[PDB]
Amino acid sequence: VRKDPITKEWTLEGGALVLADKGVCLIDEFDKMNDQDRTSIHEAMEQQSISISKAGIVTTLQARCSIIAAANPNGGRYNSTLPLAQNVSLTEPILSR
Amino acid sequence: SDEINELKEMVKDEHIYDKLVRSIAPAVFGHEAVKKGILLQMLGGVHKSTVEGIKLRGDINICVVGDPSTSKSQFLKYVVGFAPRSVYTSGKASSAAGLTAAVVRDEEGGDYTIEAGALMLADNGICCIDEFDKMDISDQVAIHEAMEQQTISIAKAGIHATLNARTSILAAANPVGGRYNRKLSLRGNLNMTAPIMSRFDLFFVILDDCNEKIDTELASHIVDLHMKRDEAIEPPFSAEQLRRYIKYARTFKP
Amino acid sequence: SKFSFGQATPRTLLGIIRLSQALAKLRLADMVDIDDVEEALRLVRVSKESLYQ
Amino acid sequence: TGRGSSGVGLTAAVTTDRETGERRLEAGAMVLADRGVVCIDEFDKMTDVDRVAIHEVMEQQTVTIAKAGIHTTLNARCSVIAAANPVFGQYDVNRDPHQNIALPDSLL
Amino acid sequence: RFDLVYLVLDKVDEKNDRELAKHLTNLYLEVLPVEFLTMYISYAKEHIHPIITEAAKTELVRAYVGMRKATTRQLESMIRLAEAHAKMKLKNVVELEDVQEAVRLIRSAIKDYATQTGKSVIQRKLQEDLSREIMNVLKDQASDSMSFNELIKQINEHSQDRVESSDIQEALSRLQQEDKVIVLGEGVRRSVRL
Amino acid sequence: VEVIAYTCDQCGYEVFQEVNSRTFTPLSECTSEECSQNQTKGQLFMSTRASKFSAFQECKIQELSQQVPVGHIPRSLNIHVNGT
Amino acid sequence: GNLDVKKALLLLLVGGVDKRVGDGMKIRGDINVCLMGDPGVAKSQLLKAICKISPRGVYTTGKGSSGVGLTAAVMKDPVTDEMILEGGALVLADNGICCIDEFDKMDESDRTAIHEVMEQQTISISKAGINTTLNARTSILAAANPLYGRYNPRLSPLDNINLPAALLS
Repeated sequence: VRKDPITKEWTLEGGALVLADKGVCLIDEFDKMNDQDRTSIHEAMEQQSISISKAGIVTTLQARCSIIAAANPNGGRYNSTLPLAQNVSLTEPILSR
Repeated sequence: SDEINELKEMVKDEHIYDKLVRSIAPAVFGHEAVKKGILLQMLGGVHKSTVEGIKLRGDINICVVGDPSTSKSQFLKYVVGFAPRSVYTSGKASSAAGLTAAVVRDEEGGDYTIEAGALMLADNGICCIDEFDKMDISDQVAIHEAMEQQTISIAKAGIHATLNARTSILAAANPVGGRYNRKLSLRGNLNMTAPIMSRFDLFFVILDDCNEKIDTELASHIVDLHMKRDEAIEPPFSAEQLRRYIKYARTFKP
Repeated sequence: SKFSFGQATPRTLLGIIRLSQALAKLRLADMVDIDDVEEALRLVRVSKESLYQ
Repeated sequence: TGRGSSGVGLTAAVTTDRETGERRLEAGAMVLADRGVVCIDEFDKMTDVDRVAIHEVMEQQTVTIAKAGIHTTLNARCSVIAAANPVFGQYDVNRDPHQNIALPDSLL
Repeated sequence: RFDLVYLVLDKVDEKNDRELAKHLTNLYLEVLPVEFLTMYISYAKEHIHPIITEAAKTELVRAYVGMRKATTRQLESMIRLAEAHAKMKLKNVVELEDVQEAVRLIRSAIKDYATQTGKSVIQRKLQEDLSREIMNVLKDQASDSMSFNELIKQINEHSQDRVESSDIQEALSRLQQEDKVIVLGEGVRRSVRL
Repeated sequence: VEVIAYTCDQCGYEVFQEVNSRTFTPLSECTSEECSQNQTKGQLFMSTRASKFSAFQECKIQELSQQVPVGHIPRSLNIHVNGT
Repeated sequence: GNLDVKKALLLLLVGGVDKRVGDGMKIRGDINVCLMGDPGVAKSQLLKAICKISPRGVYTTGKGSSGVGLTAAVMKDPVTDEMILEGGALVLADNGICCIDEFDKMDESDRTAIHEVMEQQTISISKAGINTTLNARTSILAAANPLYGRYNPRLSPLDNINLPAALLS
């Protein structure tokens, strides 16, 4: 929600996803900013066609977007004989989409 | 002119590989290994690549580790007045802007505007930046993205942006104790993570010694430097006639 | 580091000269002497160690 | 209802120009509280900026403000009624009975 | 980035603190110019730019070769105040004996360091024995499992030469970099295998 | 201002007027008795030293905050000064 | 009770010129006493009642004239001459009593503000408007409130005052 100029109103300005109907994002391992936005992309597939109502209007746009990603294990590819929950830092449900 | 003819004589020499490496900077003595590297960084290589897809690497990036307050600072002082429009930052300001490309807040009727930072202005420039240990962990993936392909991307609170800032980094970080271990490997004294090492070339680590002969000659080497006038050392090339020489060197495609 | 503060600065020494002539100003009988400054150190000892109870 | 925007005891200099040339210090919430009672909730679920306001109106019957205008001491006879909740569930007995909410003791 | 430091001293010092009282005993009852020295320096900074001869450099190398018995940071600045003292006391030319007061001040500069950052005496022992306490339990334990209650009750009391928690947390971040271990909270860990 | 004096530098007849409210207007130059009524009229302008000027200062009042009722906030009022 | 502390203040209500120095040796004058402790006898009206009868001694608190608006600054005014130099307390209460309370309030500006008057003669406005500096000659009477509950006397002191360098020297 980009704010208004002087005689204007609190309007709605999209970002990445509502442009990209059939495209690409990237989430590899922004470790600090992982807990910030991962609660906004795993509800783009589960609750598919997601939009929101912060401090404005309660609407819902449509976005049948596609996600690819290029994640990166902490060090080498076989950091363990132990399984994938030991290898990546992600948890199960966002991985399960 | 004769200066355009001066290149045609100077291109027909034979030892000018060794003439160049001896004529880099008077602020250091010895260590021809590090001197061979910084020359190749100063020139450019090739960047043209495969059709319809990937642009490959444009250049080579070489860092040097070593103990501080030593000959490491001299090359850094040398290049920033010698290279075309090359800039210098310390990178401690890692949270506001600069190294980390970070959008400014709304001012005078516009939010989401682009920012400065001594990274996207190394166009025909060899930016230099030191002390990798003392920053945070967030930039360490950010410049890691800035290394492989020559663009960076940002979509922070505003539309996406793709700026193609082709670059040539050059670094000088610090060891874990100031003194370099010998029996061990550099895997412990690098004080970084693993994949940015393999994303890089080799560092040509500077070693030191408390030897009773090398000190006196370096003392005599340094005292003629801060003479008011003792310009007895003869570099075979000038600052400018080396500068136009590499400007003749860049325009091929071997 | 149990109770007390200070390590005897001259900034405390010059201050004890300051309040003495102050109390010599209010009770001026032109008697700037040992007894006048004996009123002064009388106050610094009771201001200090107010925590020892 | 204890929603703690700045305005719980102040004015915030809202004048609305009062027909081109009149500026008025519009009464937020103390002209109703006078010789009456109030009640507010969720003390620990608040920011800092209300807590500095409840400091003043308890030590002193009046607020006095000069935001972009006039210093004015207007009087107020108020009496709050509080409601908060402890933090860590049922931890009151196994720890100190004090500090159990650990909001500043300026109010306690 | 600075050249030479100094610390001021303090003690009980009964002969001197009594003397310092005598200074403040005075200055209450009842050439040192205010402009003449000021115009004396502001002329004397930019008009005569003095020289340097061989008479200094011979003694100069004689100092450092015994000093080696920093590297060059100390060498660059040691001539500058040697130049300026020659520029101050004799407003013409170089001096050859201005360097004994140069080595007078910097010898007092290194008096402040007789006694981790620029030191490695604790760092020639801390990395050694911490490289020992890994290899023993990893030859006892078939797994790489090392929990937090074991490591407090293993390495805090084998030796009393190391601090309790001020340097054991930073002890493991370098082992995080040196292909040994990983962090999983204030509990269970995961170690190196073969 | 309480009195006025315009001079036209031809006749020297200083036209006087009463001072009204805070906004007023000067008059013309062909209104006098000597410098008027011909083919040449002296062009008027003002004068400082021949114009007596008074004192003026503005202040605002509030209420004692003890005789105010339990309700509304007190309000201001405008006051002026004249004389000395 | 407390005849000791009521005696410690009357000496400071007269002050006096420290020494007519003549030469450029501006010596310190006007010592400052601070208090601490948490009685229930409403410590505020103990000290501030002295201030409202002592000469030129202006009252202050934590809110309002904070350590940035303790000196003078430039602000908004009515339609008449704007950008005047509106003051706080110390540009008007020169050579008097600066009776402060609530020392844990607005300390990001206050901790600068207390040093700059304990330092002699640098009450200034180092803004983008001007770089002019005015005088500083006023005594300070402070009352710091403790941490939660009582100050534990068996515990260490300076657990509740946050300025070591302002105090012990």
